Amino acid sequence: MSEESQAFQRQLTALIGYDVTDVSNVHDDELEFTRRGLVTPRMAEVASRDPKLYAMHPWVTSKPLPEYLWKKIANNCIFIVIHRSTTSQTIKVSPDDTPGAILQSFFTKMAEQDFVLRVCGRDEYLVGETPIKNFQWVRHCLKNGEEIHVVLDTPPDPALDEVRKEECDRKFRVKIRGIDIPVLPTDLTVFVEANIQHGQQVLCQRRTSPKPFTEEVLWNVWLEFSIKIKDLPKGALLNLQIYCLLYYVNLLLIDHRFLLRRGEYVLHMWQISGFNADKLTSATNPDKENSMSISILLDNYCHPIARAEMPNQLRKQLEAIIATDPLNPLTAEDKELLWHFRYESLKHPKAYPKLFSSVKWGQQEIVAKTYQLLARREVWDQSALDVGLTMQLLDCNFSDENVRAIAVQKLESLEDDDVLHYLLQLVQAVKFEPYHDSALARFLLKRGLRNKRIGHFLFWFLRSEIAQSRHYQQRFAVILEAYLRGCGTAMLHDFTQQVQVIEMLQKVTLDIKSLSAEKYDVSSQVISQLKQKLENLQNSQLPESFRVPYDPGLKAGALAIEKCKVMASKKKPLWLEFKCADPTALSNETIGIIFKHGDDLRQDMLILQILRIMESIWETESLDLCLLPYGCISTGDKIGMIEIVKDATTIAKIQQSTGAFKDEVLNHWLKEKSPTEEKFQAAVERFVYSCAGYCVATFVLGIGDRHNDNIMITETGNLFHIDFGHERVPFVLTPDFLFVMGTSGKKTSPHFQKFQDICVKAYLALRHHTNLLIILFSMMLMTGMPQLTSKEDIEYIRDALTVGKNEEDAKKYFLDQIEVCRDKGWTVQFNWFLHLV
Ligand SMILES: CN(C(=O)c1cc2c(s1)-c1ccccc1OC2)c1ccccc1Cl
Repeated sequence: MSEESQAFQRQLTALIGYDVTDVSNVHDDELEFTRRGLVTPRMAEVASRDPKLYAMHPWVTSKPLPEYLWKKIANNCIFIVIHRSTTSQTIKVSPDDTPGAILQSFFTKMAEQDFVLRVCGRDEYLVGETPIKNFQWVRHCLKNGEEIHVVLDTPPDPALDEVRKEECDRKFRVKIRGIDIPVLPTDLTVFVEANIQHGQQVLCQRRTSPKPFTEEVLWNVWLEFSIKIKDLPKGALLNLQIYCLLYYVNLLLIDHRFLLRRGEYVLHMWQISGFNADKLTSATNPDKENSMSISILLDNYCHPIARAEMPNQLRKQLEAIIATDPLNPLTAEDKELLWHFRYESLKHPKAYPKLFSSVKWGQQEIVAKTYQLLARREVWDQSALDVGLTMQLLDCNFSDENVRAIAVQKLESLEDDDVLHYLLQLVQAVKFEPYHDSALARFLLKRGLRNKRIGHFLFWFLRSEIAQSRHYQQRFAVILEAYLRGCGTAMLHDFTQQVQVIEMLQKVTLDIKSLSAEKYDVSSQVISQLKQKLENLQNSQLPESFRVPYDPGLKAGALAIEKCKVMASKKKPLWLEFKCADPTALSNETIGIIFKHGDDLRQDMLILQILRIMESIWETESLDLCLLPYGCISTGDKIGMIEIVKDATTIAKIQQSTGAFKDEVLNHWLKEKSPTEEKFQAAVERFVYSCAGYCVATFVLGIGDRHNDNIMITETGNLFHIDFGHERVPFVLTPDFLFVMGTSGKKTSPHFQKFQDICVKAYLALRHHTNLLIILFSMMLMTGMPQLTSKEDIEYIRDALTVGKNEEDAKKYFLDQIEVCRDKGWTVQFNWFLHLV
């Protein structure tokens, strides 16, 4: 291995945030096996991709243009302004015209074809055989009444993407020798609980006798289970837990080579913090100095893995079972029906999760029958892709490789635009995989390597978890390395630049962070001190430019140091502004970015992403709620970036121009921020729509009860919530908001009626996607929050979506929710100030 390759691994290590060649916290080679296993998948995808399309990464969709967007196009013509260079002309185009076609109706229309259209000031390209109405940037401009400005330039050199060349029928038993902890900080008793699990299902449980809890407790006792070795399903975990529940650790009973685990193990455990994905991890606690450890012995030898049509009425019970929601509990009777009528079940794709949860994973013969069932998968293969259904099969309830692989099989047909909508959830679902190398992990690798925008985001989503998840950083580091090794030198160089910038901002944040206090900073001393620290960086080691992490198409240049500062909040985040490093930009507007240290931004990324998914759902129903999910990216441990939405203030700040509350303050602000009455009327309309979206969206997620200071509005009428990092009211619809809609005091009016109608329409559009939302919500709680109870926490969403009711009871239910808010007025808002004292 050339000394060159070592310098390179060192580079990857710094991009990753973890050293994948570190073998301090392993007890086998699953991780190395996986690094070698992912070489093939990576190389195959690198060799399959088109160098040109990969270089320009056009962002496209197959979805039809929504009704509400055709409205802005009734002349069947679209005007593209080509600016190359210092000259320019506006060209009318047809929604079906291809970029190369409008280049034909150009070149000849004026009068060398080695050119391409690029969005001004962005690294965004309009290329490939696709109708222009099918480009996201084109739709983004229409939704915002913006003009489409493009520049004619030379295609990027694919050379810049060069990839560096690479080079027994016995019963199961386990002996628990003992446990050891360095320091015990009332003497309690302690015992060990051993479980055999599969898909969060205890097939067998054994306990040791209780013993005095001392720094070292020994048993030397065999725990014999009823399950036979031959019966162990692949992917089963031996879950070991210490009760006084204090600590846990897991060990895959069958390894990545299909071999039964054997030998001595000394496992360092995870301590419970006073149900979640972290509990299923096969990784051990990296902290060997201060953790509990448990020693065991496994002696097990083997090398395993070597015309009844339904009566009319049972069929009704079956269909009833199938229609229930993902959270409905399956009775023993239900499972027996699903299983007995296996072949009937296999004809309803929606039954797949319920049915596979009816399998006795602890019986070799049954698992075998299950694979037989899966063999004739015709119905499933021809079913229309149902994301909600595919995801149910990737959660904690399914440990079977084959069952999860057919889920992944359906994802294979998603277009890039959809992978982007679900990427973050798919990356989180890698946590439910029992092995490091898996079909889902390979799918993320492959889609990332096929596309620059997916790879860019895939990078940050993996780095965010690697930096702050001890339970999964090892598996995610291997996935990230595999991707880094095939994205190409150009991307590699881009990531390096982003990492240096954020690494420098930590240092600045941290040095600044020492001079400070809680609730009020001031310190004209520290701000003068900030500008100096930035000035020092500005010359270098801070790169000329870098891609904005949450808006990769944007290149930030030099800092506009005079506009930078430290924000006045509990945490002392930086408010940075940069010049755009693209001269072709269509403006002089700086790029604002809030960089913050001290908080885990992953809950906010997660929330924002679900908001983006709710928007896409509404799009499929021809609705636009005008939500505003601003960029947010967790970039490292307790640190990350946030987009500064331009021309925006806090709804509280507006009121503060304390504690009393006036209804017209908001309308006055908006009327005053409007250049014309026309713009003011548009702002009023836009507020109504955005207000409705946040009311529906926020209620469903059960994050509707917010303080005025966590809600903002743009001068253009766009309302939007912020800071999602973790009497009552379902959501916020205060008197001032009502006033803008022309109502007050249990009144009504055309905009207000328009509000209720949109809300209702928005609400029921989400109910047609009830299962998708439920599975995203529960996956979110398991993989993003603390130890959340499945039974009660996850059930909230079921009640909110009012599962079990028809449309009429639904409309009524939401309308009442709007009424509760009305009755409450300013009550709730006003009450928070006192909680502080
Ligand atoms: C958590 N947190 C946020 O989530 C923000 C989200 C946005 C912010 S702060 C913001 C501020 C000013 C102008 C535009 C903005 O866009 C959206 C936050 C709150 C207060 C101070 C700093 C931050 Cl990063």
